[PDB]
Order: sequence, then C-alpha cells, then structure tokens
Amino acid sequence: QIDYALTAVKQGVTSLGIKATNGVVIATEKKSSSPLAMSETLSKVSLLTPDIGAVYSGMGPDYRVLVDKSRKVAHTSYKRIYGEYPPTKLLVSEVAKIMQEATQSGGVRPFGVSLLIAGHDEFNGFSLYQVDPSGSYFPWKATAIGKGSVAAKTFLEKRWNDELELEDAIHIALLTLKESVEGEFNGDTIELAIIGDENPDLLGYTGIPTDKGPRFRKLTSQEINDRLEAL
Amino acid sequence: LDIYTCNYYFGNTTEEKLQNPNYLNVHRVRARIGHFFHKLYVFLSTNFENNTNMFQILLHGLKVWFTDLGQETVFNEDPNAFIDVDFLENVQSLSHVNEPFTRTNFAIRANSLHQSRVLLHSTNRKASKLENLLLVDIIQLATSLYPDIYKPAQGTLVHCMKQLVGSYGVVINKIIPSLEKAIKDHDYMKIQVILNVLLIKKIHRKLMTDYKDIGRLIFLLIECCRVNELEIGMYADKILTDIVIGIKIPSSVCVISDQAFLPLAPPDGTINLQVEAVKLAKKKKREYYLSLLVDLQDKLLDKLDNEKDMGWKIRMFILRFVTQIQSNLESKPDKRAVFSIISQISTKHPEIIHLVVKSLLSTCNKIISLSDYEYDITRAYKNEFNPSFVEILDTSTTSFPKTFTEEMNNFDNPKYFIDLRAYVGWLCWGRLMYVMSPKALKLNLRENELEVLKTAGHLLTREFLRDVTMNLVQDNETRGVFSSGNVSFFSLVILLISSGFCELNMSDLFELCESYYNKDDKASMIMSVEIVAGLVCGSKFMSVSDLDKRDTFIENFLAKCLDYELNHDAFEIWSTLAWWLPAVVDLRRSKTFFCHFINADGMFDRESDAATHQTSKIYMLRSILMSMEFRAPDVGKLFDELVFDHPYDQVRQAVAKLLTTLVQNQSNPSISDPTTLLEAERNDPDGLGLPLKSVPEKVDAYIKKQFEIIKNLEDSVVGLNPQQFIKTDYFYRTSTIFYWIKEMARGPNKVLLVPYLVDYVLPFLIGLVKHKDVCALASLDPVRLYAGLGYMPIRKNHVAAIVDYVCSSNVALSSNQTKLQLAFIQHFLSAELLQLTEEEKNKILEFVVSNLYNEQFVEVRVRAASILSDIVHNWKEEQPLLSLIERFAKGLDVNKYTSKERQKLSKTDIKIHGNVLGLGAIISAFPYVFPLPPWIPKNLSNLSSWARTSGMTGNAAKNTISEFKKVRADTWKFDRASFNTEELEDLEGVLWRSYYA
Amino acid sequence: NVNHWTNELKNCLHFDFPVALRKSLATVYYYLSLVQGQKVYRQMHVDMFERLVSLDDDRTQFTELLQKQGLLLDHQIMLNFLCEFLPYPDPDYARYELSSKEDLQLFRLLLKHAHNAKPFFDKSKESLLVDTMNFLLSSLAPSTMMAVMPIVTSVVPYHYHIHSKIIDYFPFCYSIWSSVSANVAIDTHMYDFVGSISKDVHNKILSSEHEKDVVGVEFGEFGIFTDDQMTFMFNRLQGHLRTDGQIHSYSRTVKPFVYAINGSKKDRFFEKLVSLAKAIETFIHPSNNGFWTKPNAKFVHAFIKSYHGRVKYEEDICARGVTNGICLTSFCHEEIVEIFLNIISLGSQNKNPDIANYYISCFAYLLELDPSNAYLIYDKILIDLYDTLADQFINSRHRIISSLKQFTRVIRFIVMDKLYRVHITNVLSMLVSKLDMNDTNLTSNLINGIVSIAAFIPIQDLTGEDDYISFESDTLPLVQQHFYHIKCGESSKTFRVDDELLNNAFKASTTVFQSMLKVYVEKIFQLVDVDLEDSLVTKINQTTMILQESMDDKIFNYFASLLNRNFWSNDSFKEKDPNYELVTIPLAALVRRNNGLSKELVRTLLFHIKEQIKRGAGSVRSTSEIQQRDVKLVLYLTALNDVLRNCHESLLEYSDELITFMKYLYDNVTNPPLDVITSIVIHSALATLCTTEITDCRLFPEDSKIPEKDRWGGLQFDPRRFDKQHLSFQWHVPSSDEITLSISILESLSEYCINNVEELMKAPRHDSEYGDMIQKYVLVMTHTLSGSSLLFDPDFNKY
Repeated sequence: QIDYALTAVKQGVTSLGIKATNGVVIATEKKSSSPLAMSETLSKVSLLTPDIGAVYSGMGPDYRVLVDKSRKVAHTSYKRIYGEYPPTKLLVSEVAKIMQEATQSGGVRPFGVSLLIAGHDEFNGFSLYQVDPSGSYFPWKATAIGKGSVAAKTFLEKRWNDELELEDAIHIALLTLKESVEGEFNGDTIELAIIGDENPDLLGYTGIPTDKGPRFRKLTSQEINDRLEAL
Repeated sequence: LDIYTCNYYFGNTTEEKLQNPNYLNVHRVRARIGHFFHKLYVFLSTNFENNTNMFQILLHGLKVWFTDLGQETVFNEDPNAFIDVDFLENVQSLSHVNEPFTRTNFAIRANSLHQSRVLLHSTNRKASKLENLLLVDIIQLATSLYPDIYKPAQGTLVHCMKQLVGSYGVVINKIIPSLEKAIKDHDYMKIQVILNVLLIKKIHRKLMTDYKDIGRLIFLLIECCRVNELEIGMYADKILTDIVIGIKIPSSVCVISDQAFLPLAPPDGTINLQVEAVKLAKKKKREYYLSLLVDLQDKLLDKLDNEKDMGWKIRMFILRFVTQIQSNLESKPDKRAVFSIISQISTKHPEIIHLVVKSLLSTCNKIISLSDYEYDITRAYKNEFNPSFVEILDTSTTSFPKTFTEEMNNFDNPKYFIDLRAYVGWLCWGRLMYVMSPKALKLNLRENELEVLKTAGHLLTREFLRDVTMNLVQDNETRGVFSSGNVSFFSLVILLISSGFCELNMSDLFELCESYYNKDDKASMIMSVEIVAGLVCGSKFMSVSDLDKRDTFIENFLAKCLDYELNHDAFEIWSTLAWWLPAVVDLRRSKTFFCHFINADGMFDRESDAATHQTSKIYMLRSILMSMEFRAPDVGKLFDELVFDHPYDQVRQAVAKLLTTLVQNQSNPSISDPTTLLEAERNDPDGLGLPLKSVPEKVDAYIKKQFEIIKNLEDSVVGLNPQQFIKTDYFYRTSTIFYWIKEMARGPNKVLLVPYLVDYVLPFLIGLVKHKDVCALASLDPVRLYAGLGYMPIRKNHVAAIVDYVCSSNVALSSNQTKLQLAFIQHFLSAELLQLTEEEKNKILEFVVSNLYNEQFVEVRVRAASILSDIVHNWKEEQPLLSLIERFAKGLDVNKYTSKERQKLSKTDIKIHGNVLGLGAIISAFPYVFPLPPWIPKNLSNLSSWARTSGMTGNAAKNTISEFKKVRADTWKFDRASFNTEELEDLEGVLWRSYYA
Repeated sequence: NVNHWTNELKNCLHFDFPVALRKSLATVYYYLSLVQGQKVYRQMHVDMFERLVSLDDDRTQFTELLQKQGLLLDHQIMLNFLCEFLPYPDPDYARYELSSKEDLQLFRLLLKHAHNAKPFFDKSKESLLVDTMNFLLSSLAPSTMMAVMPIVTSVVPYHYHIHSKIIDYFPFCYSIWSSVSANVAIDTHMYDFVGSISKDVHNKILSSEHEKDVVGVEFGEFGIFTDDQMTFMFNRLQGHLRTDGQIHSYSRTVKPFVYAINGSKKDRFFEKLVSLAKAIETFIHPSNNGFWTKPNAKFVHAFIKSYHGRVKYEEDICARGVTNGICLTSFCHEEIVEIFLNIISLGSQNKNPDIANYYISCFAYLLELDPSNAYLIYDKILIDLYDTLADQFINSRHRIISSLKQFTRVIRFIVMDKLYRVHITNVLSMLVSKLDMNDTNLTSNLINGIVSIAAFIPIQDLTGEDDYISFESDTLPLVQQHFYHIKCGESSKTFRVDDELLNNAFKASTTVFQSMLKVYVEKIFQLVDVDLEDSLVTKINQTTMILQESMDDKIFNYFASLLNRNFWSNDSFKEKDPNYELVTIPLAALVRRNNGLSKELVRTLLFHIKEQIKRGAGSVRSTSEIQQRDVKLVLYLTALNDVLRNCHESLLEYSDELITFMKYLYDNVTNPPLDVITSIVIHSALATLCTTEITDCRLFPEDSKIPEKDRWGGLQFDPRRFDKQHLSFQWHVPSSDEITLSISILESLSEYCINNVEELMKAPRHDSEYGDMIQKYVLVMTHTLSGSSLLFDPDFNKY
C-alpha cells in the first residue's frame, strides 16, 4: 500500500536535484494539461522558507496541500519558538513525520509524491534531501525521481564531481531535463529554482544589516531561455 | 534439404528462385537496410551517447531485421482481424468427441496450420559478415552504461543468438577481453553491466560448457570480488557460486541395453566405422576438457596456498575442488588438494570448517568407492550392485524364516548385518535379500589413492580433532541440531584409523568423547553423542579387538550418563539417537549397546515411598524397538516385566506407549511363501483379504488377561470415593490400559485393536458410571475415545458383532452412559453407511427408536430423535418411510383427546413424547427438498396442535417447527404456496424464549 | 549429437510412417530412456516413447498396432531401475531417497515410462506375472509401502492366464486397503489399479480379441469385483466425500466405479449409487461449504467425464456391429440423470465460482448422451434463464450469473431439439440489449452466451416470404405458452404443439436478426468508452467476428452499411483512453469477406486523416500520452492499419494513391506516440500483399452452398460437416501482381526513409524535434522490414 503510492510517483513528470559547492538546484517540467491553460498559474517549484525550496514528482494536489501544511509547520514548530527559521535537515524531518503519519493512520492513504527539498542553514551548509511516501528520507549529492528517473540518475553519476560550482549544476540539470522532456523545452515549460547566495535585492526592505535576504531564487521565464541558447 | 514448405512464392528451394530477377531485387534491399543501420549506429554512439529513446528504436529495428526473415515474430501475436483458434476450440470442442466443429472453426484451424508451417522453418544460420558487424554493435550496447539501453539490448542480443551459429563464441570473446579491460581501467559501471550480462538465462547456461574460456573467467570474477565501489563482488560471488553448481563430465559408458541404437542400424556395411570414430573424438574432446579442469584445480590451489591471506572467498575453491576431487568419471585424487583443504582449518572459521569436513568426507567416500568398485567406474550405474562385501540370500529356502528370527537375536556370533532399513520379510519371504558381511574388510587401492589417504591420517592429529569439534560445538550453540554429516565423518576417521593411515588408536576417541560430556553444555553434549553414533557406524571397519575395546567403553559410558542423573536436555539428545541409530546400522554390530537399554532396572510398583524416578528408559528403549520393529525383538523378559500398577502418570502412560510398540513388533505376519500367502488372502470370509498385521495368540492372551484382571478387582472400590480411588490398584491398572487404547486407536495399529472392542474395550471405557468425577481428577476423556472409535478400519464380519453389542438386549443395564452408546452409533453409521447390510441398518434403527420411549431419562429421548434423522436422510425409498410417519402419527393424530387433556398429557406421557420426537426427526431429516413434499405440511399440521401446549413434548415439537421454519428460510418466498392450510398461521407461535412476548 | 535429432524426429511425426518402423523407433526410445551414467534429457525420451505408442493419434491406436507388429520389451531393465529406490544396505551407497524432489521426480518418470511399456511385456512368458509379484510382495514392508505400491500399478502387466490371472492378486489389495483408514498416500494406488484393470477387461471383452488367453474373467453385477469388494469401495468413497477428504486427481479414483457397470445387470449397482447420492446430497448445498465441497465437485465431474468417456467408446464400437449387453443401455443414461440432477443443480449455485463451473459443466456431458430425460435439464436451465432476464433474481447475484453459465454450457445442444431452438432468437436479442456498462462481470458472462449462440447458428432470414411471418403473432405467442406450461410444474413431454405452428414459430423467429444488430452495434460503441480491459476486450471482438461469419450476404451487407454508418457519425470516443480495437477490427473483418468494400472505405479514411492533420492534430508534442485532440486522428489511423492488413489484392487498384499518402503522413505528423502508429501503415500493407492466409470463415459458404435450410446446429454433429465440398475455403494466395507492387513499395519507402535520414546527418543536437524524426524514419523502416518479412530467405547467404 505504501508500495502502490511509490508507483504513482514512478510515473508522473520527472524532477531532479543537484547539490554543488556554493548552491543547490532543483527542477522539473511543466506539462501543460492543455495549451488553453496558462502554465504560469501553477508552480511545481515552491518556496518553503527563504532558505528552502521543494519540487515533486507525482500527484499534483497532494503536493499542493503538502507544500501548505509544510510552510505552516515551519512556523508552528520552529520560528515561533526560536526566532530563526528551521534548518533543512529538520524541516525535512517534520515533513517526513507528516507523511509517515498518513501511512500509519487509519482511514487515509499515503501521499502520491516524492519530494526533493533543497536548502541552506547557517550551520549544516548546503544539503539536498529526498522524501518518499513511506515517510523515509535520504540525503543526496544529486538524484532524480519520476519516469526519467533511471536515465537521469545514471547521467548524474556520470557528470557529478564534488567540485561543481552552482552554475555548472544549473547547466547539468538543464541537459538532464532535455533528454527526458515530454512536451516542448523552453522557459515556459521548465521550472528551475536555486539555493545560492543571499539575494538582498529581494528582501523588500533596507535597514537591518544582520538579515540579508532570500537564498531561494526562482529563475524567470527569461533567465532560462537565455541559458538554453548558450547551451 | 526442404521438408517444411510454406508457399515461399519464389519456389520452395528449387533455385527456381535463384533464376528470378525479383529475388535478387529483394535481398539487395535488405543488405542496404543492414548497412544503413550500422551507418546510423556509428552516427549515434558518436553524436548522441547520452540518449535512450533513439537507441531503443534502433534496437527494435534490429530485433526485427535479425528475426522477421522467413516469418513475422514481433507483431506475431497482437489481436488482429482473425478469429482465434484457441478461443473457438473452447467453444466448440466437447471431449471424447472427434472434431464436432462448425465450418468457421475448420477454416482457422487450417489457417493456423499454414501459419505454423511458416514458423517451423528454422531461421538459424551462418553470420553474414555484415550480420557479424551488427552483432558486435548490439554488444557495445548491452555493454553500455544506461539501464534504459543495456536492458533492451541484452534482451535484443538474446533474440539474436537464437538466430546465429556459435554466436555465443562471438559474444564471449568480446566480453572477457572488454571486462579484463574495464578492471584495469578501474571501478567502472561497465563491470557492473558485464556481470549483468553473465546472468542471462541463455549465457549463464552456455557458460557451464565453455571449458576453454571458463579458465580465464573465474580468475576475472575473483579479481572482481572487491567492491572497489559498487554492487559488484556481491554479483561476482553469486556468479562464481552459480558456477560450482554446474559443469562436471561423463566418462561412464552409457549403461545402455545395446538395443537402444541397434533397431535403427542401417544396412551400410562398415560405413559404420564412422561410429567407432566419433566414439573416439567425443572421447578426447572429453579428455581434454577433463584436463582443463585439473589445470584450473591446481592453478587455484596456487592462489589459495600462495596468497598469504585472501579472505573468506577462500570459499569458492573449497566449494569446488570438492565437487571435483570426488566426481569420478575420471578425477585423479590429488594429494596436494587434501593437504590444502585441511590446512584451511587454520582460519578457525565456522563456515570453512563445516565445509572442510563435508569435503574430506566426500573426497574419501569416492576413493573408498574406487576400491569397492575395483576401478570399474561403470559398476556404479549397473544395478548388479558389485561391492565385494555385499551378499545376496535366497529366502525361499525351506527353513529360512527361523534363521532370521534366531539370527536377529544373535549378538555374539553374528552372521550378517542389514545396515539401513530392513525391507525383505515382514509380509512374506521368497525374494532375494541384499545383505552385508561381518568384520567387513578394507580393500586395496593403487598407490596414487594410497598416498592420498596417508595425507589425511598424518594430518588428523590429537590436536586437529580437538580444534575442529570445538568449533562445530560453538557454531552449534545457536541451533541444537544433529546432522548425520557429522557422524558419517567419524566413521571415516575410524576407517582411516585402524586400516593404517591415521594411527590415533581408538582410545583417543574415547577421551574426545568423554571430554565433550559436560552435563551443562547442550551443543557440547550433542558433539559427544554425535561421536558415539560414529563408533557404532565404525564396525564397517576391522579389528575384533577394537570392536571389544569399543563395546567395553560403551557399557561404561552409558552407565555414567543414563544410569541416574538425567536432565530433559540429555533425554532430548539420547532419545534423538535411539530413533536414528538403529536405522543407519544394524545394532547387532555391538554386544553392549543394545543389551544395555533392555537392562530394565526401572519400573517400581507401589506408592508409600517416592515410588522412584522415571521413563529414565522406557521412552528410549521404546524408540529403539520402534526403529527395529522386526529385528532383535526377542523380549521374553519385557512382557513378563511390565507394570500397570504404577502410581505415577508419566510412567503409567509410558508403560502403555511401550506395550503398544511391543505389540506392533510381533504383529508382522511375515509368511513362508508368496504362494502360501496369497492362498490365505484368497480364502478369507470377507471377499476382501487377511487382517494385515494380526496379533499372535500368545499375545491375544496377555491382553485378555489385563482386562480380566481389572474385572477381578471391581471389589477393590466396593464403595470408596474419588480421593480413595486414585490410590487403589484397580485405578492404576485401569489408567494404564486406557493410555494404551488411546495409543492403539492412533495410527497403524488400528487393525490390531478391533477384535477386542466387542468383548473388552467397549465394556471397559464405559467404565464411567464407574465414576464421572474420578475422570475429571486424573484428566481422562473416555466419552471422547469411545465415540471416536465409531470411525475406523472395521471389516465386514466385525461389523456384525459390534452392531449386536450396541442394540444390546442387556441394554437397560446403563444410565446416561446411554446417551453415549447412542453417539457411538451415530458415528459408526457415518463411517459404515453404504457398507451395512439392510439387516444391520435395521437392528440399529430399532434400538434408536426404542429410546424415544425409555421411561426415566428425558435426556436421551431427545438425543435419539436427533439421531433418527441421520438415518431417515439416506432412506429415500418411500415405503420404509411412509410406514413410520404412520406408526408415529397414530399416537397423536386428530383431536383424539379434547383440549384440557393435551395439557395434562404433554407434561407426563412418554409414549407421546416419543411419537412427537420421532415424527419430528423425520421432518428434520429432509432439510432442503427443493420443491416441498406435501407429506411435510400435512404432518407439521399434525405437529402444530401440539406445539401449543407448554409441557415436555409440546416443547420438543416447537423445536421441530422452528428448526424447520429456519432452514426453509431462503426457499420460503416459495414454500409458502404449498401451505394452503391456513395452518401457516398455525406455525407462528413455535419459537419462544424469554426475550419474546 | 543425440538431443538434436531426437527433436527433428518429433518434428517428423507430423506426416506418416510404417508401423514396422515404429517397432524400431519405439524400441530405441524404450531402452534409451533407461540409460544411466550421464546427463540425460529423459523427459524428452519418455515423451518420444509415449507419443510413438500413443493410444489415440487421431483415432488410430499405435499400442495395438505395435503389439500386433511384434514389439517386445525387457521388463527386467525397468524393474531393476525402479528398484534402486529400495533400501540398499550400507547407507554409504543408497543413492535414491524419496521425499527430496530431485529423486521423487525421476521415480515418477520411470513409473510413467513403465505404464507406457506395460503392454509390450511378453504375454507369452507365462511366469512373468507370478514371478514379478512373488518378488515385489516379499519386498513389501512399512518402509517400502511408498515405493512398492506405485511400482505394481505401472510395471506389472495386466496378463490373465489359465492358472494365474492378475485379478488373482486383488484379495491382497483389499487387505492393505480396509486396514488403514482413508489415506491418499495409499488409496490413490488401489483405485488406480483395480480401475485401470477394470477398464482393461472391459476394453478387451469388446470387439477386438475377447481373450488374451482368458475370457475366463467374468463380469457381472459389479464389474470384476466381489459383492463385498464393491460394497467396500462405495463406503470409502463416501468416507472421502463426507469425512476424510482423501483423494487426488479424481479421473483416476472414479474408474473402478464406472467400469463395474453392467448394462444388463446394473440395478444392484445403481441401488448402491443412489444411496451414495442421497448421502452426499446435503454436502453439495450452496450454504454448506467445507473441506468437502472440493472433493464432491471434482468427483461428480470426474465421474461424469469417466462415464461419458466409456459410452462414447462403446458407441464407437456399435459402429462396428458389436453390441455386447455389457454395454451401457439407453436406460443407464436415464438413471444417471435421475441421480445427479438435484446434486448438479445445487453445486452450480455454490458460492465459489470455480467449484460451480464443475457442476455446471456436467450438463453438456449428460446432454450428449441424448437420454430420454434430456427435457428435465432443458426445462430447468431455460426457466432459470428466463427468470433471470425477467429480473426475478435481482436480489441474488449468483442465480443470475449461474443460470447464464448453465445456459451457455448447453447452447449448442438447444439449437437442435426442434422445440427449444425457437427460444434462441429471443434469448439472444435479450442478452444483447441487457449488456451492462457498469457490470464488467455480467457483461463477460453475456458475451459468453451471445458468442456461443452465434458460433452454432446462421444469422439468416429463413422465410420463404410466407405471409403470416412476423415475430409476434407467430413466435412470441408460442414461446410464452411453452414457458407458462413449463413453469406450472408441467414438463415439455406433456407439451403438445402442431408441427405446423412450431415451424412457423421457428422460421418467423429468424426475422429479428436485423433489428437486433442495430442494438449490438449501439452497445459496442457504448463499450468503446469503458475500463473493461484486455481479456474481455478480445472476447468481444471474437463475438463480433463470429457473428459476421455466421451471416448471409443479405444480413451482412446490412451489418456493413451499419458499421460504416455508425463509425463516422458517432458521439462515442470521448472518455480519456478508448478501446479502438472494438470497432476498427470488426471493420477489417468486413474487408476480409468483401474486398470490394475497401476501394472506398480507405479513400474515406484518408480524406478524413488529411482533414485532421490539416486542422492541428498531432501538432502538440508529447511522449507518454496520446493527446485527446488527437483521439480522432488516432481512430482513423488504427482503422487504416487494421483495414489495410486485410485488404489484399483489392489494394492494387489504389496503389499509387496510398504510397503518396504514406509519404505525406511522414512528411507531416511528427510525435513519438503517433509515429509508433503511423509507421504501422507500411506494414499492414506489405503484409497484406504477400502474407499467405485464409479469407473465408463463413458458417455456410457463398450464401449458396446449400445443405438446405435445416442447417442450424452448424453441422457440428452431422457427418457431412467435413466432406470437401462444404469446406471450400477461399484463401488469399499472393499473385505475381501483388508481389510486384509489394516490391515496388519496399524499395520506394526504403529509399524514402534512408534519404530523409541521411539528410538529418547534418546534425542538430538540440532540435529534439530531430530525435523525433530520426525515430520516425527508423520505425517506418522497421515496420517496412516486417510484414514485408515473408519475401526473405534465411539461407540466401549460403548461395
């Protein structure tokens, strides 16, 4: 029964993640259920904290209500006690605990998604985690989930060294996604986020030098196309 | 040439085709497509290595180009627009009826025959230069690194070796070279892939036949046994282990009735010199192979002896020289092997040691079997079972039956032994009987085989058996266990010992044994007793002066161990030996061992002390006597020595379980001749046969005594109580006899127990008005046994006397042990139904019915009726039936009496309780007559005016109407209509319990 | 090499050869199987022998002909092997131990081989019987029980002599038996024995040589069995079904009972069988499931197979002049039905559907006996069915599905009895309309009925224009009267109708075929949109293709303009992912029968495919899924594949318009999931020119190949069902014209692909609408190699 949910994960659009020396990167494709639909109204790559993002493979809805339940747990169980935001390791723990309970609870099915959660905490540095429907979670240098899972996972072993700059890992995760792509391949059908330098540009305010802004940045429709030309 | 013929258009191999423009046109086009697929493969592996979707579509274009030649095999079976032959066959074919088919079917059947004539054409061929180029490509792909590519390519290269000749050769001579590379190019996932290839059904199979290349390969899979980094080495071990389990070679002259090839012998004169030529090449092809393995054998022992320490895949070697320095069909027993296999005891590792034994014991039982076969390797597979020490015996010999009996009791001057399970005899004599000779020899072998066994005994030091058994004990603490593999190893040390090669003297195994006997350590005792069983399997080994040092050690040891002070841990072990040993060796190879358990200083008789002890014997003597069952059983003693009077249960029960076994040993009917026998079976009362197993008079006497000794003592409890009962001798006897019956009715002794039921066993048991509460105390269930004896192997003539015992005119004797005999009947009936003569089927029914009426016990009038239905169910004939219905409904029918009276009668009159109980059973005996018999309504109506009366009968007439209305429930939508009688209403009261109002 | 040839031989049995050579071949494989000393593929050799000695190689029996042709085999070799499985003293040497698969599995083979070569042990070595028993017997003891018994049953020959017969040894079997209680480890051998021996005596008594040295074995009341011997086996079988459940494959356990019946002295036996049915009665009841419900079912079937088995072997012999009073009479068939009818009716309602299909399958076996009773069964089955279609069982699921299985396993027989047959038009047009779209199961069990009625009935208007006709007025009124009669307790023997009126009813009943197919096609298009899947999608296509072949040109030419009509104007391919199969294939099967229909059907699929492409279909890229705006284009393309494949020579007309359309379909339209489809067009057209196949499957040929119009039950029982003028199959054979267009294409598409691909070797690594195009041309190339596969020669490279 957990086994059947991992199966809904095995199909459903491919997504991936790559840790580097100075950043993390996660991406998936935006398969348009129609051309009539405006694909900018749905986000497969969601912000959890300004230091932490997430992507999935599988059941759309189960991801949404998991991204919501997940943002909240970041406050209710960490920020409202210690004044900081949670560290990747622990926010991940609190999500696994959330899914692991849909498993061992009666009257409910587990979630139809595997999650890739990427982020940076001051003490543990960068890290990238996978969370399964089983509630188990593992730390990755890089991996992929979904259909293209096997092709891409093999390409990542081939191309990954522990000396990658974040720009190198963006480059990789675009190629990796180019071979699996189901629909068209541009900035309107690729979602890519990074966990890099602090972006003060994006704080919304200026006056306390101790807080410096989001590490999580979601690349614009433009930034993507720009990289795909010099590709 | 051609025998398949499928309308190939271009003429069936006439080379009516070669002179056809349309046919060079066609293949000149498949050539281009072939050379174009290579053009595209090189263009992709060069420009697009990192793509899976492309390479899959190409790999299917090759699965096609290589296969869809004569036929169409991919797409072969997609539902298309033809009706399916297999479907239609199911619809139309009746069985035992030749082709009852409609025209439609005949037509597919025929089309189905054409289509199979096409697929018949063997497409197997010689590689076409270009075809070799594409098969090399398909390998670089099954050697690729992407699972999304290498997995279809492998499946695609298998459909391609089905199609090419000795293509396996092409594949290996590419694998190995490019695996040897991927190892000196480091941790490659190309190694992980090459190993995945070697596990393909078709390859892994052809591997155990590649004698040339498996040399080099095992040494590559070894280098591979280092997870320098991956799932490798786990796969290399599964693979090297899979390998040890294949291979071998057959020298042995097909023990063929030369009539297996003669009938097909062509006239051709000596144009069958060819045959004696093949015989010779398929004989040095073989002898080369056989040498390649010996070369591999010695080239490994090199990497095991010389490689200071490789770790624990030290195991492949040993797991293999073993299925080799003991194969035969050749295999020159190497002495350097027996050295190396033993010097691996120095790694003090549980798994290695368990194997060095398992190996040393086979590597000898092979050399041993060369002497016994006189190097006539053929002689194994010839059922003229050679061994110089086996001897056949004629059993028809007027006199034989009493050689056996009086030779099985002979322990001192023994003439023959049957190690194993003694078949001949038992039923009858007449066959020839394979047997073994006394003081069995060792026999001679050539020098090569001699120096090999020397190199073991010179290695079996006082110290080496110390190290090795120690280990086997510690790996053994976890489990318990016995494994004969252990014992059949000690007999070996014994052969080696006093045959010359070891010189350890037996007095060394007597310490090694007395040594491992810590009354505390279980796995340590198990090693001691594993040792004993070896000294008794070591009489297939000379010295009558050692067979006396051993008979002497054993009576001394069984003393220390079994003569008082015995835990449920020892008993657990020794009792294991008793069930086993007598089955792997005739116990007369020892004067002391058996003549020790039968020395019965153990069975006291009364209780104003502590009586004494235990089945500190009984259950072990028994488990030996159980495993012989035939042989040795002279026990004039035991019978005269049994107890019955014993106060304790653990013994009363055991004395019983032993007698049971003592009887099964004198019950074998072993007759003189097969002819003398079948003449006894033919002249039997039952058109059937002889009671198989029949207890011999001198015993039918003993038993009869024990029952009539207990009838003598009925004065012993002239009036005592349950507390002063368990203490009387009458009880003690009775309890033992019971435990005995319980154990006869179980298993293969039933046919022995029957004669006694009618006069002895059933009059007993119903020793129950001999006190109900006395049974609850010493927990005995008689009721459950007496009735559980309703089912069982009864014979035509025994039925007679049993039905006559029940249905007794002395019946009236018993009291609520009546509802007991009545339940024994209900069971007999179910297991002797269809076998009871309509005479007996009546003596029963007239008893059952005489109980619906017995004044006093209301309890039974009801258990009788419940049973009367079991009868009337198989009673469909309508005049036995309709004549009962009448007999019963005469005691009630109509308003014979006016209301006030029915009330009075319903409470007291027995003749009417019966009449309503009976007529009630009849109706409850037809539960589901799918359309309802009109005698039922009309006779429930006669029953309803009575279920309206509260009393005792009017009660068991409400039972009958509710019981009924209930089982008719689902068929009731309909049964309603056969009740015109507004005596539908008449059936509404009926069920009343306290919760209704 | 041995194993290879031993196979090419297997391949040779498909044609014929001299019994004098079988004498030879058999002898080779008897002694070959028994080799020792090397790796041997025994299963193969014991199977050669068993096929060389086959006792029913198309009604011919090769064991008889080999006995008569002087075959004799050594028994000492066989028994000597089967005896290595005895306790050899000195454990160190015993090689075979039962219990451990690898060994028991050889033993089970030798034993099987022996059973095969039992009849070739010298009938003339008088002391071969006695010698062999006097040996096995002395070997019998508790520890051998397991290996001895089976041997006897398969290595000792059934001999019968003047002094020592084999039934001489019975009193000893009923000594072991009758001493242990029911124990399958034992019984199974006793029944196997006294039964394959009772079968023997019976076989031998009839026709052939009533002897073998002794007709001194008398039959009587209970086969070759004593009064008490029979009595015992009855109460033991009852023991098995009521108490101890100790039996395996029952075919074997039933023999003795069947082959102890004596047509002229039954009575005393049927008396014993009846009381055994009355005992067993309750345990079959649908709500008394237990350890027994298997044994009772697997038996009541095994027994009625093994009875009908015998009957159809005797009726084959009273086609050889020899009645024999031992034979089974019309009155045994009667009392057999009397016995097992309530029993069979109860079982078929059982809660387990497998345990039911046993009791239900017994109706077919009983009806083949054409007993006087036949009506009793047709009576039940038809009420149970008409009740079910009148929803009188709606509260109970099982009765509905059950009484549709009862009726299916019996359709073929109803088409015969000149009374029931009337109902069959009604019952069909009722099943068709009651095809549910929610109940997958009810539908699978209805198609069962619908396809069975079609498989044994010609969909034909049989009216000579007789004016009274009409389904009502003439059929319905009678059908209702028969049913009213049957329902009120009365049976069909009491049912009197004019041979005039009942033949009006039957002929007028063949009118409704038209108004009913309009309702089947409707129900198909409704099913295109259901998550029924696979097994049942196929079975439905069988029913649509069988229905077609059982159709006269009058009706078929209607059915065609009704698929054609509904295929175009339909509102039925919405839901996600459709079963196109259910509608495209039934078209192809129209073109099989009438190539003329292709010229225009294809040109309409193309000016409708060009239409869908031109308006954006397959414009939007996706692996993994077929876009729902495409679903229409995909229909027309599957149809074009399925319908070219069956076009054949009629494709010569519009040859050039196709090729040039195929090139258009590949110039436009790129999309990995559509290319696996479009690339099949090339195959379904190369295969259709040069593949040599059938073409005609009609129940009855031409429309006119008159056996007359008493032609219902499809000749399935008539001996003319297979004289050559009926079976006048059509067949497509590839002509010099077709092979020639065949080849034109091969080179024209072969070039088209290789060019367009040698072009794209000016590499855009990006595009990805590039790897889509190369995949496309390599699929078109691939499917160009297949189908077109029949023109290639494996051997070409030798030459």
